[PDB]
Amino acid sequence: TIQPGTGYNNGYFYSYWNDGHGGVTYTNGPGGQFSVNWSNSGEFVGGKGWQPGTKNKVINFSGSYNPNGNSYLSVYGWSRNPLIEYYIVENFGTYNPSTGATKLGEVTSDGSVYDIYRTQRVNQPSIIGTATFYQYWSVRRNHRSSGSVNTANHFNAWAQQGLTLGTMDYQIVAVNGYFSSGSASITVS
Ligand SMILES: O[C@@H]1[C@@H](O)[C@H](O[C@@H]2CO[C@@H](O[C@@H]3CO[C@@H](O)[C@H](O)[C@H]3O)[C@H](O)[C@H]2O)OC[C@H]1O
Repeated sequence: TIQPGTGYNNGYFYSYWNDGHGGVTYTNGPGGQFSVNWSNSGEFVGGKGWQPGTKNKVINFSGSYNPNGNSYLSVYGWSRNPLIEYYIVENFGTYNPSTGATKLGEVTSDGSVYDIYRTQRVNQPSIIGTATFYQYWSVRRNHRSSGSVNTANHFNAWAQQGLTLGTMDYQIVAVNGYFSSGSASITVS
Protein backbone atom coordinates (compact mmCIF):
# COMPACT_ATOMS: atom_id res chain seq x y z
CA THR A 1 0.00 0.00 0.00
CA ILE A 2 1.44 3.34 -1.01
CA GLN A 3 1.77 6.69 0.66
CA PRO A 4 -0.31 9.48 -0.95
CA GLY A 5 1.90 11.48 -3.27
CA THR A 6 3.50 11.22 -6.69
CA GLY A 7 6.46 9.37 -8.11
CA TYR A 8 7.55 6.77 -10.63
CA ASN A 9 7.00 3.02 -10.57
CA ASN A 10 8.18 0.53 -13.20
CA GLY A 11 8.63 3.30 -15.75
CA TYR A 12 5.30 5.09 -15.19
CA PHE A 13 4.41 8.22 -13.29
CA TYR A 14 1.78 7.76 -10.62
CA SER A 15 -0.30 10.11 -8.52
CA TYR A 16 -2.39 9.02 -5.54
CA TRP A 17 -4.34 11.56 -3.50
CA ASN A 18 -6.94 11.20 -0.79
CA ASP A 19 -8.75 13.50 1.62
CA GLY A 20 -7.47 11.68 4.72
CA HIS A 21 -10.72 9.88 5.58
CA GLY A 22 -9.40 6.31 5.34
CA GLY A 23 -10.68 3.20 3.62
CA VAL A 24 -8.54 3.18 0.45
CA THR A 25 -5.68 0.89 -0.54
CA TYR A 26 -3.75 2.01 -3.64
CA THR A 27 -0.99 -0.29 -4.92
CA ASN A 28 1.43 -0.08 -7.83
CA GLY A 29 2.12 -3.29 -9.73
CA PRO A 30 4.39 -4.40 -12.57
CA GLY A 31 4.74 -2.23 -15.64
CA GLY A 32 1.76 0.04 -16.07
CA GLN A 33 -0.45 -1.79 -13.57
CA PHE A 34 -2.10 -0.38 -10.47
CA SER A 35 -4.85 -1.62 -8.19
CA VAL A 36 -7.31 0.11 -5.90
CA ASN A 37 -9.35 -1.58 -3.18
CA TRP A 38 -11.61 0.63 -1.14
CA SER A 39 -14.27 0.20 1.51
CA ASN A 40 -16.26 3.15 2.84
CA SER A 41 -13.62 5.58 1.60
CA GLY A 42 -13.59 9.33 1.52
CA GLU A 43 -12.61 11.25 -1.61
CA PHE A 44 -9.60 9.96 -3.56
CA VAL A 45 -8.06 9.61 -7.00
CA GLY A 46 -5.07 7.55 -8.12
CA GLY A 47 -3.46 5.89 -11.09
CA LYS A 48 -0.58 5.68 -13.53
CA GLY A 49 0.46 7.63 -16.60
CA TRP A 50 2.72 10.54 -17.43
CA GLN A 51 4.14 13.78 -16.03
CA PRO A 52 3.60 15.92 -18.03
CA GLY A 53 0.84 14.70 -20.28
CA THR A 54 0.52 15.82 -23.88
CA LYS A 55 -2.31 17.09 -26.04
CA ASN A 56 -2.12 14.23 -28.57
CA LYS A 57 -1.33 11.16 -26.48
CA VAL A 58 -3.06 7.90 -27.34
CA ILE A 59 -3.65 6.19 -23.99
CA ASN A 60 -4.41 2.49 -23.64
CA PHE A 61 -5.96 0.85 -20.59
CA SER A 62 -7.27 -2.58 -19.69
CA GLY A 63 -8.45 -4.49 -16.68
CA SER A 64 -11.31 -4.70 -14.19
CA TYR A 65 -13.32 -1.95 -12.51
CA ASN A 66 -15.93 -2.89 -9.89
CA PRO A 67 -17.26 0.15 -8.03
CA ASN A 68 -19.96 -0.06 -5.37
CA GLY A 69 -21.11 3.54 -5.11
CA ASN A 70 -19.78 6.83 -6.43
CA SER A 71 -16.61 6.29 -8.49
CA TYR A 72 -15.24 6.91 -12.00
CA LEU A 73 -12.66 5.31 -14.28
CA SER A 74 -11.10 7.99 -16.48
CA VAL A 75 -8.24 9.59 -18.23
CA TYR A 76 -7.63 12.22 -15.57
CA GLY A 77 -5.28 15.17 -15.58
CA TRP A 78 -4.59 18.82 -15.14
CA SER A 79 -3.49 21.88 -17.00
CA ARG A 80 -1.97 25.03 -15.54
CA ASN A 81 -2.58 28.60 -16.65
CA PRO A 82 -5.48 28.11 -16.82
CA LEU A 83 -5.82 25.63 -13.98
CA ILE A 84 -8.17 22.91 -15.22
CA GLU A 85 -8.99 19.44 -13.86
CA TYR A 86 -10.21 17.24 -16.69
CA TYR A 87 -11.79 13.82 -17.07
CA ILE A 88 -12.41 11.56 -20.05
CA VAL A 89 -14.77 9.21 -18.22
CA GLU A 90 -14.88 5.66 -19.55
CA ASN A 91 -16.95 4.06 -16.79
CA PHE A 92 -18.61 5.03 -13.49
CA GLY A 93 -20.62 3.68 -10.57
CA THR A 94 -23.83 5.05 -9.07
CA TYR A 95 -23.30 8.66 -10.21
CA ASN A 96 -22.87 10.13 -13.65
CA PRO A 97 -20.55 13.08 -12.82
CA SER A 98 -22.30 15.24 -15.40
CA THR A 99 -25.64 15.11 -13.55
CA GLY A 100 -27.02 18.63 -13.47
CA ALA A 101 -24.03 20.01 -15.40
CA THR A 102 -24.24 22.21 -18.48
CA LYS A 103 -23.78 20.21 -21.67
CA LEU A 104 -21.29 21.86 -24.03
CA GLY A 105 -21.32 19.44 -26.96
CA GLU A 106 -20.63 15.93 -28.14
CA VAL A 107 -17.56 14.21 -29.56
CA THR A 108 -17.20 10.81 -31.18
CA SER A 109 -13.98 8.98 -30.37
CA ASP A 110 -12.74 5.42 -30.01
CA GLY A 111 -16.06 3.77 -30.76
CA SER A 112 -18.52 5.88 -28.73
CA VAL A 113 -20.16 9.25 -28.54
CA TYR A 114 -19.14 11.25 -25.49
CA ASP A 115 -21.11 14.12 -23.99
CA ILE A 116 -19.09 17.20 -23.02
CA TYR A 117 -19.67 19.29 -19.87
CA ARG A 118 -18.05 22.01 -17.77
CA THR A 119 -18.32 22.45 -14.00
CA GLN A 120 -16.42 24.59 -11.48
CA ARG A 121 -14.64 23.99 -8.18
CA VAL A 122 -14.32 26.97 -5.83
CA ASN A 123 -11.52 27.10 -3.24
CA GLN A 124 -10.73 23.39 -3.52
CA PRO A 125 -7.62 21.15 -3.48
CA SER A 126 -5.55 21.14 -6.64
CA ILE A 127 -2.07 20.49 -7.99
CA ILE A 128 -1.13 24.06 -6.93
CA GLY A 129 -2.92 24.04 -3.57
CA THR A 130 -6.26 25.59 -2.69
CA ALA A 131 -7.65 27.23 -5.82
CA THR A 132 -10.60 27.79 -8.12
CA PHE A 133 -10.71 25.94 -11.40
CA TYR A 134 -13.02 24.67 -14.08
CA GLN A 135 -13.46 20.96 -14.68
CA TYR A 136 -13.89 19.64 -18.22
CA TRP A 137 -15.68 16.34 -18.82
CA SER A 138 -16.13 13.96 -21.72
CA VAL A 139 -18.49 11.23 -20.54
CA ARG A 140 -18.53 8.03 -22.62
CA ARG A 141 -22.01 6.74 -23.45
CA ASN A 142 -20.83 3.12 -23.90
CA HIS A 143 -19.09 2.18 -20.69
CA ARG A 144 -15.96 0.04 -20.81
CA SER A 145 -12.97 -1.08 -18.74
CA SER A 146 -10.59 -1.62 -21.67
CA GLY A 147 -9.77 0.44 -24.73
CA SER A 148 -7.78 3.29 -26.23
CA VAL A 149 -8.36 7.01 -25.78
CA ASN A 150 -7.20 9.41 -28.48
CA THR A 151 -6.92 12.40 -26.20
CA ALA A 152 -6.56 14.86 -29.07
CA ASN A 153 -10.14 14.20 -30.14
CA HIS A 154 -11.35 15.33 -26.72
CA PHE A 155 -9.01 18.26 -26.28
CA ASN A 156 -9.79 19.51 -29.80
CA ALA A 157 -13.54 19.21 -29.26
CA TRP A 158 -13.24 21.03 -25.93
CA ALA A 159 -11.27 23.85 -27.59
CA GLN A 160 -13.83 24.08 -30.41
CA GLN A 161 -16.50 24.66 -27.77
CA GLY A 162 -14.50 27.32 -25.92
CA LEU A 163 -12.99 25.06 -23.22
CA THR A 164 -9.32 26.04 -23.28
CA LEU A 165 -6.49 24.02 -21.76
CA GLY A 166 -3.24 25.56 -20.59
CA THR A 167 0.12 23.84 -20.12
CA MET A 168 -0.31 20.16 -19.36
CA ASP A 169 0.60 18.83 -15.95
CA TYR A 170 0.13 15.14 -15.13
CA GLN A 171 -2.10 12.83 -17.15
CA ILE A 172 -3.07 9.39 -15.83
CA VAL A 173 -5.60 6.62 -16.07
CA ALA A 174 -7.25 6.90 -12.69
CA VAL A 175 -9.87 5.55 -10.37
CA ASN A 176 -11.76 8.36 -8.64
CA GLY A 177 -13.92 7.63 -5.62
CA TYR A 178 -16.19 9.70 -3.42
CA PHE A 179 -17.32 7.96 -0.21
CA SER A 180 -17.81 4.55 -1.78
CA SER A 181 -16.39 1.02 -1.98
CA GLY A 182 -14.98 -1.05 -4.79
CA SER A 183 -12.07 -2.80 -6.40
CA ALA A 184 -10.14 -2.17 -9.60
CA SER A 185 -7.05 -3.47 -11.39
CA ILE A 186 -5.93 -1.45 -14.40
CA THR A 187 -2.92 -1.58 -16.72
CA VAL A 188 -1.87 1.53 -18.65
CA SER A 189 0.30 2.04 -21.73
O1 LIG B 1 0.59 18.35 -1.40
C1 LIG B 1 -0.16 18.78 -2.55
C2 LIG B 1 -1.01 17.60 -3.08
O2 LIG B 1 -1.87 17.18 -2.09
C3 LIG B 1 -1.79 18.07 -4.36
O3 LIG B 1 -2.43 16.99 -4.87
C4 LIG B 1 -3.63 17.33 -5.66
C5 LIG B 1 -4.75 17.84 -4.75
O4 LIG B 1 -5.94 17.99 -5.58
C6 LIG B 1 -6.32 16.77 -6.06
O5 LIG B 1 -7.53 17.06 -6.81
C7 LIG B 1 -8.80 16.68 -6.21
C8 LIG B 1 -8.95 15.22 -6.61
O6 LIG B 1 -10.32 14.78 -6.35
C9 LIG B 1 -11.25 15.46 -7.16
O7 LIG B 1 -12.44 14.80 -6.84
C10 LIG B 1 -11.23 16.96 -6.81
O8 LIG B 1 -12.05 17.70 -7.75
C11 LIG B 1 -9.83 17.58 -6.78
O9 LIG B 1 -10.03 18.82 -5.97
C12 LIG B 1 -5.39 16.17 -7.15
O10 LIG B 1 -5.72 14.96 -7.57
C13 LIG B 1 -4.00 16.09 -6.41
O11 LIG B 1 -3.02 15.79 -7.41
O12 LIG B 1 -0.87 18.50 -5.33
C14 LIG B 1 -0.08 19.65 -4.85
C15 LIG B 1 0.73 19.25 -3.62
O13 LIG B 1 1.55 20.44 -3.19
